[PDB]
Amino acid sequence: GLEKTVKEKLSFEGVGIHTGEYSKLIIHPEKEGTGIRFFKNGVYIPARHEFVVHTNHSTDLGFKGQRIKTVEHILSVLHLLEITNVTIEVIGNEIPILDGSGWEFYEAIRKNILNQNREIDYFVVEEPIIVEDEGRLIKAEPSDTLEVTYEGEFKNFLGRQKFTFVEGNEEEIVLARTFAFDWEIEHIKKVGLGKGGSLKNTLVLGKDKVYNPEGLRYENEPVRHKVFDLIGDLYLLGSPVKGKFYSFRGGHSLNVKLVKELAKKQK
Ligand SMILES: O=C(NO)C1(CSc2ccc(Oc3ccc(Cl)cc3)cc2)CCOCC1
Ligand SMILES: [Cl-]
Ligand SMILES: [Cl-]
Ligand SMILES: [Zn+2]
Ligand SMILES: [Zn+2]
Repeated sequence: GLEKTVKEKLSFEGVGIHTGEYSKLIIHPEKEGTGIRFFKNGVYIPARHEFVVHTNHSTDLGFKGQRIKTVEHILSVLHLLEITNVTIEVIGNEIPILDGSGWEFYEAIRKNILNQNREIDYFVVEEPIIVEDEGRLIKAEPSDTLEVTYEGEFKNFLGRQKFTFVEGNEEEIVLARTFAFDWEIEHIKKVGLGKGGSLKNTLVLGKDKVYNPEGLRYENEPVRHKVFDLIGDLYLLGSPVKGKFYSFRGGHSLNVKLVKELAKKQK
């Protein structure tokens, strides 16, 4: 497809799920060859794996003392829409979580796409690779289309679930929300995270219970969300990606490990 930017500046704002602080974003159009980058306090932070500074419970980027938490959801939306040139100006320390999904970003950006003059140079996975960490595994292999499967093995009523995204089915993952298990919330708070988390932006589950009165958006909403997170982390390769991926229990740390291995291989 063609390289794309946005037709005009787009703004979003709200609390961040980890910092609990209110932040604002301004998405700026950019010319061909710019890539996706964040901008904070005069510093440009490219949306690339070299700038990752944290991967426990979110993917965070930094450069020159400026950090931005929780980039995975906005990057996943930009990857799905194949927006390739944009500056995401952040006034604050984290991307707003909004309702926990990519919906508000997706609906706004999709109506404001500007096609540009050259075609995208995709990051094309050249050969099969497997990355692993303590029972968690991610495999990547060649494909002319982006295809991403996530399989979960939950320690509650959900049990085993799998979901596969293929191109054309973007609408099936952009409404799936971030989620948390009630038994894990104390740890998240104790490590200085989850300060903005609530039932308004997170699907919270117990061993048997669903805390959210509105329930699940889909019976497999958590694995749809994990596919969505992986698509955001894959955009840290620095170009939209063509490959077939399978993640068994992967999280941001393993997703970033895969990206760094693929980037090294194809240097
Ligand atoms: O979506 C994600 N990454 O993008 C995950 C974020 S984990 C995460 C867990 C809990 C939090 O705080 C909360 C504190 C209290 C409440 Cl009531 C609600 C939430 C905040 C964050 C989930 C999928 O696995 C990868 C990590
Ligand atoms: Cl941690
Ligand atoms: Cl994680
Ligand atoms: Zn932790
Ligand atoms: Zn997420």
